Amino acid sequence: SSGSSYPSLLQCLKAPVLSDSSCKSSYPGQITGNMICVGFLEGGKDSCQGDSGGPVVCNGQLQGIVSWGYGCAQKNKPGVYTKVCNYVNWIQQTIAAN
Amino acid sequence: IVGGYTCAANSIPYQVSLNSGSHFCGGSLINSQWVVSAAHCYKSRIQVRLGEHNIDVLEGNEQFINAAKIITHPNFNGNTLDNDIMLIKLSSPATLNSRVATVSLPRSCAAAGTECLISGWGNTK
Ligand SMILES: [Ca+2]
Repeated sequence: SSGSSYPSLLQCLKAPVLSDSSCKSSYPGQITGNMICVGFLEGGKDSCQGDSGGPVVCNGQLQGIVSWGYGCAQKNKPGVYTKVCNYVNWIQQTIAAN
Repeated sequence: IVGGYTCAANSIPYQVSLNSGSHFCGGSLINSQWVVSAAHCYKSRIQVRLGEHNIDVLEGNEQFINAAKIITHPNFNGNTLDNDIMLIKLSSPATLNSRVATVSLPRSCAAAGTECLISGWGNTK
């Protein structure tokens, strides 16, 4: 159930992976190697609260997990996503043993 | 999702809603028993809702399955959200069909500029 603020219907957004340098420049001191920025430096289009945990899928492959950002859809503050191509071995080994 | 569009119903069949009375987070189905999500979405009990489009209305394609295991990445940092990843084991396997399906894990990292699809039931303003 969507409660007080969330939409009832699943929402979709097309957005590009951003360079690591743009991601670090947007969030100085806060980006690790396990994070990627996806979205628009001009703002206006982004994920937001309630989206965390959900997918970023590129060419049929899960590359990001909705994680955090400053505000939503703010200028020079694109969404920050967990970088899934760092974790395939953690995922496969955890599934294999549990 | 701010500035997006409404997905066609069940066109994102790997998208799940994590529910503890109401929707609070998303996730992605990666095999019939496992959902990957974010570690800061951790709760001691989670119901996984698959096959959803309208999360407020029963439409007929839903599967509601409670989590049996919830495993956060051991090096998750709650202050910085580093290693923000979590795996949820379903207490029974989801039935895979045309509206409930898995998404592939990556064979390499995506290049800057690659177009991707992001989805969810998060705030739209
Ligand atoms: Ca529904």
